[PDB]
Amino acid sequence: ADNKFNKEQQNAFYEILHLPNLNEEQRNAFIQSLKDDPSQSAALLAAAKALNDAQAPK
Repeated sequence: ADNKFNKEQQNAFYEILHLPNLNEEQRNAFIQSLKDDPSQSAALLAAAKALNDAQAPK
């Protein structure tokens, strides 16, 4: 990763990609949005994590 995702961007990408409670649609949407804009990777990460926690099976 270097041309699209530098470091934290790629990390956020993987984190979202590997969120256990994040369903296909959500994850793919966040991943697509991050693929489109790696700059707001942190925003998308927090959003996706919030979603992942929101859908945390309890």
